[PDB]
Amino acid sequence: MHEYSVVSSLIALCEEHAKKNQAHKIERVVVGIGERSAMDKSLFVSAFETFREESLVCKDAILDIVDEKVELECKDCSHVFKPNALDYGVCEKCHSKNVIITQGNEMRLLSLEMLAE
Ligand SMILES: [Zn+2]
Repeated sequence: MHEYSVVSSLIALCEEHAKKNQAHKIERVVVGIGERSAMDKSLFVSAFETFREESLVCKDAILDIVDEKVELECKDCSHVFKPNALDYGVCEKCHSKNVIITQGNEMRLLSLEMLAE
């Protein structure tokens, strides 16, 4: 969740995808960060520059961020959905307290531009 820890995880994640795609160099990494996320985009793009130099694979990668809407799950109520109103923070099937954000709380990878080995 903390920005430098997520980016350090991201560079390794970029490398594993490079192994999985049989690619040696990534030119662009695009991510999705939730609109109500527990993350700071300003430090995220600074941390990305700080860690990308550590690896040849990610060194020249262009970083782009897409803002995404949160997704919610209700503690056992079968409900996972994207909220559509100011009713964020509760389920809509019931309006029970104690629902949790499943997506949009932390960063996700959307696409990578890559050069084959
Ligand atoms: Zn519910």
